[PDB]
Amino acid sequence: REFTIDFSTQQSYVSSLNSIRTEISTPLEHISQGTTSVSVINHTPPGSYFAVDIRGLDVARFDHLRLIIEQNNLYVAGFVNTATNTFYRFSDFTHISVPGVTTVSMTTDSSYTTLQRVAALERSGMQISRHSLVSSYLALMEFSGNTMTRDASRAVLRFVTVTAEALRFRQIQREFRQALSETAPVYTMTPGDVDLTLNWGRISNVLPEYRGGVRVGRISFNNISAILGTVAVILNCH
Ligand SMILES: O=C(O)c1ccc(-c2ccc(Cl)cc2)o1
Ligand SMILES: O=C(O)c1ccc(-c2ccc(Cl)cc2)o1
Ligand SMILES: [Cl-]
Ligand SMILES: [Cl-]
Ligand SMILES: [Cl-]
Ligand SMILES: [Cl-]
Ligand SMILES: [Cl-]
Repeated sequence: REFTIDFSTQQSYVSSLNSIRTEISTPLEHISQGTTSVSVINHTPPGSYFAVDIRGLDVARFDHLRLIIEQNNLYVAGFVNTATNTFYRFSDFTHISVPGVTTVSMTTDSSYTTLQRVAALERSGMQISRHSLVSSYLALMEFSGNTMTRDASRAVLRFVTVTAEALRFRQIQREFRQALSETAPVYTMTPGDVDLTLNWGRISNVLPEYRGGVRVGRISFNNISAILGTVAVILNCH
């Protein structure tokens, strides 16, 4: 199953993320206002994945990058060069099998720990713009081989943040989407954004029990609107 994340405009980015969320998850009854909710990922068999086609980096070019995402946990299993028809797969996702593509089993694992080392780039303070997403796209299209390089690791860190982490966290969707406007400002990932991503599992475990503020580690939600403003999609663990 294939979805597009369209970076053409702020509105195309948000609506394409919402379209994915509606297809893979179901809103929580107690955390909904209007058309906006926290949603729980629908259960799928182990190894289920979907594809994300990256589009609209230039407001029709730069259109050969595809991400493979494990559906139950939204981790990025690797990336596909659709021009060469090659799937570069992280070493901890050998259970994800994409037919019809040449699969390269990389020596590098998907963890942020590993990727930040190879990238020599910490996520706290990492900057993302339309320009650096284009640069990241070109790095991934040029990448070949079995071991991730510095430029490809930086590319993955940027793209994972604006796809998988934005799908999870409305806060990250909202702070990055500004970068797609014609003014083209730069998104800076904050320590708070990083804290969110590090707490996704427990947040996913706490929110289904929430009724009518709540706190998980360093993340504090004072009311429903703060929850909705921050979290979009949670794991199915309860
Ligand atoms: O894939 C993950 O990261 C994952 C799956 C389940 C959890 C988790 C972590 C902490 C709590 Cl308290 C509850 C669930 O995390
Ligand atoms: O892309 C965004 O910025 C976005 C889409 C929906 C929301 C939102 C914010 C707060 C509440 Cl209470 C409910 C929904 O924000
Ligand atoms: Cl929603
Ligand atoms: Cl191209
Ligand atoms: Cl690890
Ligand atoms: Cl960091
Ligand atoms: Cl604007």
